[PDB]
Amino acid sequence: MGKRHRNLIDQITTWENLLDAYRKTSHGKRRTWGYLEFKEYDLANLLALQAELKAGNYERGPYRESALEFKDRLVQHALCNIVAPIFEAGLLPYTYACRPDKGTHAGVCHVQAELRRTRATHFLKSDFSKFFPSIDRAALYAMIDKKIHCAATRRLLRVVLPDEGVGIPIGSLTSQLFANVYGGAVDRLLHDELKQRHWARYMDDIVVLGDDPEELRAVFYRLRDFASERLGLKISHWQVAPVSRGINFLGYRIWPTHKLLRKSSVKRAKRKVANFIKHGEDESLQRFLASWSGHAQWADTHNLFTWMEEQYGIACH
Amino acid sequence: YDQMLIVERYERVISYLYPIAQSIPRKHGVAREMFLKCLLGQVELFIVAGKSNQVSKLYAADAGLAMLRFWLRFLAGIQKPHAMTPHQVETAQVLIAEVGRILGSWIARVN
Amino acid sequence: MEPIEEATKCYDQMLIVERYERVISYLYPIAQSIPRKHGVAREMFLKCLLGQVELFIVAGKSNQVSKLYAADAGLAMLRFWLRFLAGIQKPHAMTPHQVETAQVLIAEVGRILGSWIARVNR
Amino acid sequence: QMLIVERYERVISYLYPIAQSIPRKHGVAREMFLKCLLGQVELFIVAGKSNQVSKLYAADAGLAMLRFWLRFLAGIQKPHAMTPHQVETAQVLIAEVGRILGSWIARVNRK
Amino acid sequence: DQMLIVERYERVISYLYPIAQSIPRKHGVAREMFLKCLLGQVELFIVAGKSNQVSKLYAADAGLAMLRFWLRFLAGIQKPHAMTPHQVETAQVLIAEVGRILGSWIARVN
Amino acid sequence: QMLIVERYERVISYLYPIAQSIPRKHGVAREMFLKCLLGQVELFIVAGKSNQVSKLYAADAGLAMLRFWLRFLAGIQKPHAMTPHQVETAQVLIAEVGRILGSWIARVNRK
RNA sequence: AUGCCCAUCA
RNA sequence: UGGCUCUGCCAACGCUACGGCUUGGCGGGCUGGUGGUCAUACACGGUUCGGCAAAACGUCGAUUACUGAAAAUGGAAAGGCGGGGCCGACUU
Repeated sequence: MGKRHRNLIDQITTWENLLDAYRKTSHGKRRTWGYLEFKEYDLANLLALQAELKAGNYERGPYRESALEFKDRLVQHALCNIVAPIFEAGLLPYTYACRPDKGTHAGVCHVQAELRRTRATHFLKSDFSKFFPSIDRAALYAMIDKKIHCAATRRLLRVVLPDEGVGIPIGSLTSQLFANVYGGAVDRLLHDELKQRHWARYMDDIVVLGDDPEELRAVFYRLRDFASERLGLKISHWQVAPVSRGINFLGYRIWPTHKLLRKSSVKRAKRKVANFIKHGEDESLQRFLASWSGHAQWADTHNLFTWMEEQYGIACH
Repeated sequence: YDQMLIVERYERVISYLYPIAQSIPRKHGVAREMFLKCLLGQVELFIVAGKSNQVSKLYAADAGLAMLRFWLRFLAGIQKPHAMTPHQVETAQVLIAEVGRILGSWIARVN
Repeated sequence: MEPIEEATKCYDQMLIVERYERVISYLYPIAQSIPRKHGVAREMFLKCLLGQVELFIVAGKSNQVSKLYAADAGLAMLRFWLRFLAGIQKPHAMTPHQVETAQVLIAEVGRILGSWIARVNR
Repeated sequence: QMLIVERYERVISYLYPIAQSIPRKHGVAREMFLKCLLGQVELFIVAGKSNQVSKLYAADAGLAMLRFWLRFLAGIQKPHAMTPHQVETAQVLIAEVGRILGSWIARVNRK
Repeated sequence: DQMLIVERYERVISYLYPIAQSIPRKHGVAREMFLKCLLGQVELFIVAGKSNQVSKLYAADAGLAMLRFWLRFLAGIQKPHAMTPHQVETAQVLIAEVGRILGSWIARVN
Repeated sequence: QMLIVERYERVISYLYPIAQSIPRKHGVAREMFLKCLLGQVELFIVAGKSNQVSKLYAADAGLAMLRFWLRFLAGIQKPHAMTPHQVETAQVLIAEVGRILGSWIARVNRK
């Protein structure tokens, strides 16, 4: 209702929403123990869930490690059907992560496009050290809270994601959203403060085309000082090169002209994982996974981590 | 108790579902006759179960309840004309779930 | 909340019933398109089609391998019934495309049944 | 056997007229009730021949299901087909064949 | 042997099937069940003869006994009259003949 | 031996057209004949998933019952009877399946 | 978020 | 869904407890979208070019004023700031 939004738990628990949440949570999880044990009495289950949420007695079943039980991924989907579009609407257009009709491509296309027009002569690329494991979960809930205003959605948000820690249990539906919202704070220190207008952020990676490589370096210093003091995230890699390095954005190397993609330790990792599975070595795979989850937490391996969790069930996070 | 309890709770399933299962059109006639044989013939499955004190008979009572839940799913699908509206599936699933609870307690009591 | 737990839960029966439901959801519509005459063939096909779910389900709860083979016999019979309504039903019942579609859908359930038979056999 | 069937003849001779009152609406329940009613004779007979108590308990299950059918036809069937009186008198007849079945169960499980 | 009983039971069927098709639709379930007992006992005999467990030779006897029940039931079923007592008497003679053969066969196996 | 089914499927292909010909008048005979004809495939299938001779004899019993059905449907009265030709020209088909069944029974019996 | 293939609907 | 424990008429495979029934005709009655699978083409992607930025959208003002003890699952706005929006051109 303009800021406000002070009655979301009424719409989160509308039956017709939990059925959408149900159909969304079951998309392709239709061969998981979770769906198949829930599917049995699905609509009697959604009637004990609706009425657990409609009361304020929902309590998240444990994060299996960070996957969730079907009941929970449905609660997360039922949140992130009412709560996501009141956050993903404040997300500045140039945020290209986990929002419909933006994404991998519309970002790389925006960048290439904004590279052709404006004829950028430089660019700042940055990246957040260990982003999800460093999101404040506290100054997050000062953004999940200048927007939710409903004292029951807020308590469901705080069950699905406690207000006490520094680790967004990475890779939920509630966590993709709240990480975009979170990294939307640096978008509103680029676009609002700092007034830079040729950028793209995809979750933790942030391209900032300039013309003055010295301005980009300023922008970066201002971005780091902000994100260190206000969000609590450091910058893993950065550079101020011309568009001759080709912005290494989102798997591509994006010149104004061409747009070479890139190679894939992915393949090494996929093969490593697949081997580990069909070697009975699914316990050193957790060590490897934890390792590659560090080499790829700078990267944007959410989809890939979901994908590898779906091939089997081994929780990457 | 037990067998008496199960079936007075299952009579509510029948009392809800038999009207639904008599509304299924003749077109969906084989499904209906088989659904009615699953619904009204589950009483015999319970009856046999509480006449043996053997858990395999109470597991085939669970199989019958599971098949009945299949029939709900299925009859909510049958796009042809139709039959069970999703609300009826929801309500019946609640009823069958109550029978499920009692069957579970009974399975446990035997265990 | 913790979803309503049925007893004797066999992932394999749940998965296989869920996948067999796609067979039913495909073949049942074209079992109901078989004309007036060829009604007995239809009723027998429908009782084989819709009745294989019970075979799987009882196999899942009463953990006894005989019931898993009875489920295979019912599917093998469903594969026969495909052949039957394909050609022998003289006014065309199933188009050759529909047999190809359903045969794969049945085969996915076939694989799951085979894996389940195997995991029990060990 | 011979005496159980002759006493169940009376159940049928009482209940079969009752099952033919069930209207067109519930014609599909009737067929199932008649197959339970008239088909319990085969259950008795097959146990009379092969005296394995397995066949004898299936006869008991059928009598128990017939008792369920009384409850169902009296009430759950919406134009409560069997009047409470008719259920009462039928249950007397079924009780007589119940007694004989019980004595027969007992005579078989003497040891 | 199965061939003899079945050929003699074919005479039961050939007598009773016309009669069991005349049973009014009012008693239509009873009719379809009687017909399925009548044609259907052939399978009981046939299974008994193409195998041997003696339980199959008792299930054939049970079916003959059930067929005898059906006769007595259909005789005096209600107001839409079915099998008249004469028809029951005639049929009982034929069923008795196949009963005798079944008994001798049960005995020769025993 | 799965040429059994694919030889039997020409019995079906011959007999099903003339089994759907049997008029309503002979509806119970038809339903039972069709369940004998089209349901013999399940008898063979079960036999081939086990190779137990009991299931092989049950397949033989079904072929024998199918032979009965031919002779029964012959003398079923009216211009609605399986013509004598068809009885003979299906007995030939069933005999071919009979031969293979016999060889299969023998293959199993002399392991 | 991506396509391929597939199903149905128009 | 070749139905009906459903009737009327009218015939007969028939059967009759002689009324009928059955069985046959013969009428009426009741009867692109969506899902789902699966894991430097040196030329431009409508990734084009201008104008606009009123509106609506986003954000901030703001869970603020205001109302009502109290915001209590009431509640702005001027304004600023965006372009995500708009309007054409040309192409799609």
